[PDB]
Amino acid sequence: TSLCCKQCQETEITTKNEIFSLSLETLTVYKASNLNLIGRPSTVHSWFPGYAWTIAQCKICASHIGWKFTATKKDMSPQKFWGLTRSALLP
Ligand SMILES: O=C1CC[C@H](N2C(=O)c3ccccc3C2=O)C(=O)N1
Ligand SMILES: [Zn+2]
Repeated sequence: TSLCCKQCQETEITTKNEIFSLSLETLTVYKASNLNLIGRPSTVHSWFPGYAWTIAQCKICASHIGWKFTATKKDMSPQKFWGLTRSALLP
């Protein structure tokens, strides 16, 4: 169930336990680890209306794994989640 950065191999980014389905490839998970955020949130072209995105890269190898999505309104659930490019992860 560990999902690790495919590039550096050793760095766990999330687990299968964290996977969920947002009502509307890209894996969406409630929680992730060992990612650094680059820049500030943007709503431009957001794949999840009502959320803004921030680039998220592996803390070890700087590979771009996906994005942190943050809610633009307080009344939403989850207030944030991660959308991760499946091919960037092992398994
Ligand atoms: O929700 C998202 C995440 C970011 C993603 N995105 C990209 O992957 C990209 C590549 C090049 C130029 C502009 C973009 C962009 O907005 C995108 O289109 N929407
Ligand atoms: Zn890595």
